[PDB]
Amino acid sequence: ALLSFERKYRVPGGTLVGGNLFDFWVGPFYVGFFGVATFFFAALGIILIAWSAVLQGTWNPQLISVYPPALEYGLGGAPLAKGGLWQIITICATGAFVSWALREVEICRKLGIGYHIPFAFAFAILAYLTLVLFRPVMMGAWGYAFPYGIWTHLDWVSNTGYTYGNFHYNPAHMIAISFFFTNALALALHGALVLSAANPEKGKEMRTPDHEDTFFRDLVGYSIGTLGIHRLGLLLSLSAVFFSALCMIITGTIWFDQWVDWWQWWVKLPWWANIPGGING
Amino acid sequence: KTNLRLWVAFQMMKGAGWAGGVFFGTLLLIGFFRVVGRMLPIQENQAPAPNI
Amino acid sequence: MVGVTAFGNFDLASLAIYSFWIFLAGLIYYLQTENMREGYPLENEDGTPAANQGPFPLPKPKTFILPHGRGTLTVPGPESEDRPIALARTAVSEGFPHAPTGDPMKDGVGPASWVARRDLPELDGHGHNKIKPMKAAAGFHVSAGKNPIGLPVRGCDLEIAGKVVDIWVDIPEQMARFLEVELKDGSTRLLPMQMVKVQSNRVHVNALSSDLFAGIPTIKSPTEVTLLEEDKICGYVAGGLMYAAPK
Amino acid sequence: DLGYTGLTDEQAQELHSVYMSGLWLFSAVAIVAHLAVYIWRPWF
Amino acid sequence: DLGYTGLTDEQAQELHSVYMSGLWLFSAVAIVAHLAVYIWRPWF
Amino acid sequence: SDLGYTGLTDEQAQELHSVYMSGLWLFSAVAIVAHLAVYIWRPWF
Amino acid sequence: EYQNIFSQVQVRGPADLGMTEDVNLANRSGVGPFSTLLGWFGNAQLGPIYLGSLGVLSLFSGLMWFFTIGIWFWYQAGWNPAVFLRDLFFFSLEPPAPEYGLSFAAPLKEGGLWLIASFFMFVAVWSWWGRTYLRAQALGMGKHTAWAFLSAIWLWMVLGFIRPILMGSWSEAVPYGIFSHLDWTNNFSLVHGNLFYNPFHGLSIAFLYGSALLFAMHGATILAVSRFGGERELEQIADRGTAAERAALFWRWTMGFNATMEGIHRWAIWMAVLVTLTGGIGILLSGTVVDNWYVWGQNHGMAPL
Amino acid sequence: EVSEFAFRLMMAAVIFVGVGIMFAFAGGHWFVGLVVGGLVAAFFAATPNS
Amino acid sequence: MSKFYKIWMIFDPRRVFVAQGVFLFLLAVMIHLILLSTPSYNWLEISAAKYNRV
Amino acid sequence: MSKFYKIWMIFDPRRVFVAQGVFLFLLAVMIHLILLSTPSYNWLEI
Amino acid sequence: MSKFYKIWMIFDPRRVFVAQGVFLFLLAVMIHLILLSTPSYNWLEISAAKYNRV
Amino acid sequence: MSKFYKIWMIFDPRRVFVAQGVFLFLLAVMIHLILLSTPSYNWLEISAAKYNRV
Amino acid sequence: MSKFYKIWMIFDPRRVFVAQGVFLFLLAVMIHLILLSTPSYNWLEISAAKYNRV
Amino acid sequence: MSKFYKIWMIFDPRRVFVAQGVFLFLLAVMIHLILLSTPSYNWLEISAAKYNRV
Ligand SMILES: CCCCCCCCCCCCCCCCCC(=O)OC[C@H](COP(=O)([O-])OCC(O)COP(=O)([O-])OC[C@@H](COC(=O)CCCCCCCCCCCCCCCCC)OC(=O)CCCCCCCCCCCCCCCCC)OC(=O)CCCCCCCCCCCCCCCCC
Ligand code: BCL
Ligand SMILES: COC(C)(C)C/C=C/C(C)=C/C=C/C(C)=C/C=C/C(C)=C/C=C/C=C(C)/C=C/C=C(\C)CC/C=C(\C)CCC=C(C)C
Ligand SMILES: COC(C)(C)C/C=C/C(C)=C/C=C/C(C)=C/C=C/C(C)=C/C=C/C=C(C)/C=C/C=C(\C)CC/C=C(\C)CCC=C(C)C
Ligand SMILES: COC(C)(C)C/C=C/C(C)=C/C=C/C(C)=C/C=C/C(C)=C/C=C\C=C(C)\C=C\C=C(/C)CC/C=C(\C)CCC=C(C)C
Ligand SMILES: [Fe+2]
Repeated sequence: ALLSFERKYRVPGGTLVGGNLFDFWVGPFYVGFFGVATFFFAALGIILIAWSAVLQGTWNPQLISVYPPALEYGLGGAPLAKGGLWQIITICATGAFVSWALREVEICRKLGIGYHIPFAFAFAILAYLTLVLFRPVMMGAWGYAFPYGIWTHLDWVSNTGYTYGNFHYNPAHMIAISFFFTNALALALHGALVLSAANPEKGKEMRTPDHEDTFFRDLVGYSIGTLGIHRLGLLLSLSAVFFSALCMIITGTIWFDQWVDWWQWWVKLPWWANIPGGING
Repeated sequence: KTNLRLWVAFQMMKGAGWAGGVFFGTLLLIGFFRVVGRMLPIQENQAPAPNI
Repeated sequence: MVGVTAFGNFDLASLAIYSFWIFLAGLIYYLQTENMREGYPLENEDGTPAANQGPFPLPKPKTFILPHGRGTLTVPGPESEDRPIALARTAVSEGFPHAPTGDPMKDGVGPASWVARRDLPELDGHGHNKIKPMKAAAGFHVSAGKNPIGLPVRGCDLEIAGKVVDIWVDIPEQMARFLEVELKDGSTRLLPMQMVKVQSNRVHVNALSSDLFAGIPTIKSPTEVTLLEEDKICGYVAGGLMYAAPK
Repeated sequence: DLGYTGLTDEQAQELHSVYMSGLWLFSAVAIVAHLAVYIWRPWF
Repeated sequence: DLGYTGLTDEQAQELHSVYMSGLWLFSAVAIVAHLAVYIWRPWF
Repeated sequence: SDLGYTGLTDEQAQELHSVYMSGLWLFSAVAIVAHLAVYIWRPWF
Repeated sequence: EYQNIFSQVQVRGPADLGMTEDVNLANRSGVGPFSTLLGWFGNAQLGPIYLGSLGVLSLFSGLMWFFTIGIWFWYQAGWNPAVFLRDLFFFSLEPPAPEYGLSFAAPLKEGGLWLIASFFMFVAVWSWWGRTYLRAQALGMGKHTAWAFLSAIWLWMVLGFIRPILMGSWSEAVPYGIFSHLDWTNNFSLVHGNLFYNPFHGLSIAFLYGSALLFAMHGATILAVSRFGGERELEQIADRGTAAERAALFWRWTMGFNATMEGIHRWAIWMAVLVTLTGGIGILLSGTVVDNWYVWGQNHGMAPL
Repeated sequence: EVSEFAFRLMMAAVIFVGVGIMFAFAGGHWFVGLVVGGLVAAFFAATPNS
Repeated sequence: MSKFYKIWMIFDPRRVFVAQGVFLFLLAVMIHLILLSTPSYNWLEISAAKYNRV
Repeated sequence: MSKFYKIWMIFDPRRVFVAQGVFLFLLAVMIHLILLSTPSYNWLEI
Repeated sequence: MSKFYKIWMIFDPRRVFVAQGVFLFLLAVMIHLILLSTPSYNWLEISAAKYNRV
Repeated sequence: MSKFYKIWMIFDPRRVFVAQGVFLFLLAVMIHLILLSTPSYNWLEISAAKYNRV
Repeated sequence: MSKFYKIWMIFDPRRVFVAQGVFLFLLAVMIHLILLSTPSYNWLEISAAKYNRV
Repeated sequence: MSKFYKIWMIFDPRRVFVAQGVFLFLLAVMIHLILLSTPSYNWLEISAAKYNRV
């Protein structure tokens, strides 16, 4: 049931809504008010996905798809089998995510730690809400959101990208991709470095943080440190998600053409616009 | 006990009012995004349906 | 090799994807087994071993050789709390919280908990103490921030609790770790630097009220702090957030 | 008397009396609203 | 004699008595609603 | 010996199992009546 | 209120030259300047950098690769600095034309200079991998960085060397440009059906999103427990403190299971090497085994058909 | 209360917008305004007054 | 059957009642949504067709 | 309903009242949006 | 098979009861959803066709 | 063959029993899904064609 | 060859048995799937053709 | 040639045995798949053509 050190940390406090009510555990999980809310919303969403699969006529989990209402419905209700189920599942998914974040806040303040994890999760919730709520609401219909299917939401990604030509000409897209790639690189380097210090050559003593500092100072000439690397990882991940949300929110609302055409403002700058050479001349 | 009645009412109202404030705040946010999309030139330039 | 299937629709892509599924299952098993080297076996709330232990078996022991003759550490191994926990059950059934018997910040339970770490100072790669007061550290100085030395210290109750006299610095990382705060009675306490906000004319400690500053665990040697003392101090200061909410 | 809450038997009885009062008043209000909606536009 | 919750035999017996009362009330309401729906529109 | 992991003796295990079997047989009987009703209504063989 | 995102006081002392396990100290340099901005975010010290034989090899080859691409860009610009700045991101070294196959007979303007730059880049990257291995060895550490870099190298080699040889043409390889290699990836997806329907593409994307997820989670956790000295993880491994315990209990009460201060780093390294490894496999499969990934998905229950 | 860094950032943002519109009018292009305003704003914000 | 009260010897009533409320409300909402999904037994559309509201 | 009052010796009345207010409001909102999404009963439309 | 009660000396009854309750509910929902997916056993559609409901 | 009982000295009964239960359930479900996927052993369609349920 | 028992002084018997069980079950499933994918040796389709169940 | 036993004083037997088993199984499976891919040696197709199972 409990870890060898878990007992002293299970104390009665730190809830947001309710008191001793819902202040208990179910196995390893902590189930507060928002634990109950999260469970309800998640179970409802999963059963509604299965019922949509029943309606669609397929049991293959890779072919199950829940489609948003067609564009003719705008931002109003739709029949359940023709977009209503998607809307109900969206409400359930939003509720599950927000209740999960609030449950994490309750756990944070029961353990006395800072609230960095719920904040980081809220960034992802905002990216999901950008894709499913803010952009469709600005664009005028629920049908600009993506369907709930393993391989059909990828169809949404493909069609939405190819509406605006080649999509990685969107600048904020370029920034987001750079952040994602840099984050994966930093994560690999960080995990490898910590493991190599903790697992040296056979028969050696454990290395110290001085050895890690020395390893990267020998390699690249700079070491950011332990606090530095953790701050860097958090900020790289959050900046990637923030810039992806931005590049999508400006996509069908401010921009309407091919992005490769957006890049012509640099070429048409007045002082080199007409110089006869190179690619654009 | 009348004070007991009013206390039950006060707790019920507290829960309902917090929930209502949150829900109406979200509804106002939705109205905000809808209106600022109305001001945008979306009506002129409309994208095709991405779900097929 | 395009369209070349061994049977059915099974081609090199299908072979690769099934091989990867098997590899991924094995890798997840390995990763969880390696995660299972601390806090196991699982226990009942009365301390005895739990009937249910989990799907993953306990890994074989592995040994770390600690630097500077600090010994070895074999994990998984026999781990005991080695300290009394002043908590009482609130229910016979499991899954419910345990209530502090007395003063939770004094007793060190809940968000004020601390672990019986080694009673030695943490060392750098050369054998010297990792953390030193800035007066002991030769050649160290405050470079580019608001210097806190001399600033009043204010608790969460809008009252002055003392003044900053020194900064304790992590020599290898070259970063500030603790603020040394002298109280009214001429005694010094250490505050984690992650728990104080250095403002223009004060240092604000939101976790702790002015009176509670007296109860911060002290260090037995003025020139160094051991890992156990760091846990005691940080646990007390962090538990102040929950257990000093009134006043 | 399990008593996980600290209320005695009589306190629970009194509080349940007031809670039943509120539940029936709420039921009456909901019933009259339903009757109004059913007269305006029946759903059966 | 076996105990995981701290309830005595009589305490559990009384809890089960009232829990059965609530269960039978809920089920009777469910039967009446089902009979009403079936008379309104049968599903067999 | 006992070979106990849960701390239950033989007598407690027997009493628990007897009550569990009572519940299982009631659940199974209800399932059998449901299957009879369905099979009369619409046989699947 | 302090979130420990930026340092609020910054202290400087004597520079740290590092450890001397068995490193050849003659091959090191001096310490560089201190930087206050880096001090705000992380460490302020710059250097000393090790530069031995493998470093000279890597620097020479990478410098020659960069110089070859830059001189080609200058040739395309017509030796005009204004055109060079304007059409930067538009210049590119293209690989040979498909008629030449794998042969080394393509002209310098067509694809020969691309081959020269590619040789320089190959030497530079492999010598840098050797350098990471040897720098880990000199200090007595394990070689985890070398094998993670080997995963990254595997994807790079598949993209530029292995797949062109299996396809039998250098024209299959990536151009050296900014917009040009982006156009290359778009055309690669278009020629091979839909790369969304490559399953190893899907796994690679899963593990990229997983790297972002995991390392936001882990950075946030370490920052949250750093009030207990959680960022000094190497000693939380040796002496478990309240920081590691609180982190484990947060994640166990949240999602039912947790890690150690070392197992989480095993998770991290594997989550990143997996994105690059699955990507390499998926790219190697494209064109050699599957020429149309959407049709493959239709035959494998992934598309409605 | 607000920090000196926070004040520098507010005034840097307003200076950025101001000088940006200013030099986007002066120059023919918005990029000139963006460059000049961003350089001035970075210099202003990188030098807190305390 | 007469011995079922001993379920409260295993399970504390607080968690059981919480879980049972969650389960019962979830099942009720599930069945109502399933009925609303079908053309028949969608009582709103049945009413609209019966009273020619359109 | 003979001994239903004993539920208040199981749960804290204050917290039950707050949670029940939340539940009742969210149920009302659910039913109202179900009604609005239907072409009939959409009182705002009429 | 007269000594099956000894399974309760191996497994804790509370874990078993919770896990088997979840298993039985999920199995029931699975079978019902399968039957609803089959047009010849979807009782809602059967009743709609039997009573001429369109 | 008469020494197979010593397997319980090698293996912990709790994990063996849990893994065996999960494996048996998953194998039964897999075989049932295989049978439902084949038109000639889908007993629901077979009943739908024997009894004229169009 | 009579001294193969010494493998058990090299390999942990419990790890070997688990690896062997997983290996054997996966091999058996793979061979059965191969036989099901070949129109000859798909016993369900062979029986369907034999008894004219299509 | 009669001193090859000395290989076991520089290689640990457990590593060698595990690597050898994994390598042997992978090699055999690869060769079997290669033969099944070639129509000349796909024994499941040769048997079908021999006994006219089409
Ligand atoms: C039936 C099919 C299914 C197959 C599998 C199914 C079998 C059942 C499941 C098995 C799964 C088990 C997974 C558990 C592994 C975890 C082990 C571990 O992490 O710690 C132990 C051990 C060290 O633990 P430690 O406690 O940290 O040691 C500290 C030491 O004291 C001091 O440190 P050190 O100096 O000893 O070294 C530290 C390092 C050390 O570990 C190593 O030494 C790894 C060696 C490099 C990988 C080998 C490939 C290199 C090419 C071969 C040439 C060199 C070979 C000789 C290597 C030298 C070794 C002496 O440990 C690490 O943690 C590194 C982690 C990151 C490794 C990433 C390597 C990726 C390289 C990319 C290669 C791409 C080319 C081909 C791609 C595939 C082709 C299609 O590390 C390893 O053993 C790593 C294993 C490497 C796995 C290689 C990948 C397989 C890829 C297959 C993908 C699926 C196929 C689908 C496609 C099919 C196409 C048709
Ligand atoms: C129209 C475009 C296509 C498409 C075409 C491709 C193609 C083509 C490929 C990918 C690949 C990938 N794509 Mg895709 N991709 C699409 C849509 C998506 C979407 C999305 C939401 O829509 C996502 C999230 C992704 C995500 C991904 C990544 C998971 C993956 C690249 C891993 C990586 O780090 O590479 C970047 C890392 C490297 C290339 C490794 C570099 C290592 C070497 C050693 C570095 C040398 C540096 C040199 C020396 C530098 C000098 C530097 C100075 C020192 C500073 N794609 C669509 C369908 N994508 C790749 C893959 O593996 O696919 C299976 C790939 O090749
Ligand atoms: C897709 O599948 C479909 C939907 C088509 C069909 C599939 C369906 C399923 C799987 C349906 C599930 C049916 C089930 C399994 C229903 C469960 C019904 C139950 C078990 C209901 C419980 C009713 C019990 C009720 C309300 C509680 C009555 C309890 C009380 C008022 C409270 C007791 C008061 C007390 C105890 C005081 C105790 C304190 C002291 C001090 C004595
Ligand atoms: C796709 O494949 C399909 C679905 C088509 C077909 C495949 C199908 C399968 C795989 C079906 C599986 C069927 C199974 C495996 C069903 C399991 C049925 C069981 C095993 C049910 C158990 C019922 C037990 C019940 C209700 C419990 C009654 C227990 C009690 C009340 C508990 C009482 C015991 C007690 C209280 C303790 C008291 C004693 C003391 C001393 C305190
Ligand atoms: C004023 O500025 C100066 C002129 C001083 C320098 C400024 C320079 C510029 C503007 C440099 C441009 C650098 C750029 C824009 C580089 C683009 C680099 C990219 C983005 C490469 C992208 C994908 C490249 C990939 C996968 C390369 C894979 C390459 C390989 C494995 C190497 C293959 C090695 C082999 C092919 C050929 C084998 C032949 C022999 C003899 C071994
Ligand atoms: Fe870390």
